Amino acid sequence: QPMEEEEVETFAFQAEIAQLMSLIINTFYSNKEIFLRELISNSSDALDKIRYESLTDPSKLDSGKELHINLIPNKQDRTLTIVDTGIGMTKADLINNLGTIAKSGTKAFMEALQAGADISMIGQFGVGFYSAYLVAEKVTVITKHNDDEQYAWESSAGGSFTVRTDTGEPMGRGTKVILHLKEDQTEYLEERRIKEIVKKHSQFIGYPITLFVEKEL
Ligand SMILES: COc1cc(-c2cc(C)nc(N)n2)c(Cl)cc1Cl
Repeated sequence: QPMEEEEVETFAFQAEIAQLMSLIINTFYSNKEIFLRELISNSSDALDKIRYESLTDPSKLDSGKELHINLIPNKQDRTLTIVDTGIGMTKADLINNLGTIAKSGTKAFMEALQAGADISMIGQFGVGFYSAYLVAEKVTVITKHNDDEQYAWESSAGGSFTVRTDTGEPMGRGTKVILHLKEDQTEYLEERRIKEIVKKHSQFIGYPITLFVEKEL
């Protein structure tokens, strides 16, 4: 008689990814705003991909033709969400690409930081997503790929993440990254702050970026 039942899988992060997450979430950096640039960059890449695929197969856009990025601060939940209508991910994609397999860039980036590089370089190593943990204590990724169901990935950087089917609100296609912000990082929920960060770092993104200020009445 339960309203809902669903299987949740828990996976351990590959060792080097766990190491990087611990470094990022614990260490003091003075330029934490770069997380938003990195997430918008990932969305832009995902939008390029579905767009590329649609060139040879227009039906790839039956799940939605609009290619855009939405930013949604919710002060009541203390969350900031970045949403795109890009290519999205399968369950295998989440497990493979968000924790269990480390590319060489993970170790390389930590090496670069030890050698004196700046965290703002993180995107060049292909792991910019994890910069989310500069400002977030927990990150949830909800994703929908063509021909696949909607999944939710989640981690609070304990060395493990979970994956499950998401049945809440169906997306047409794309990815939502939900940042559950640290208590002292709530400035990134303010309109002025989000606007100035986008203006400074995401000028050359070639998709509409739209702010939706969320408040439950
Ligand atoms: C390249 O690495 C990553 C990419 C993504 C991603 C994938 C897709 C399809 N879209 C968006 N916005 N982001 C994520 Cl959620 C984590 C990592 Cl680690």
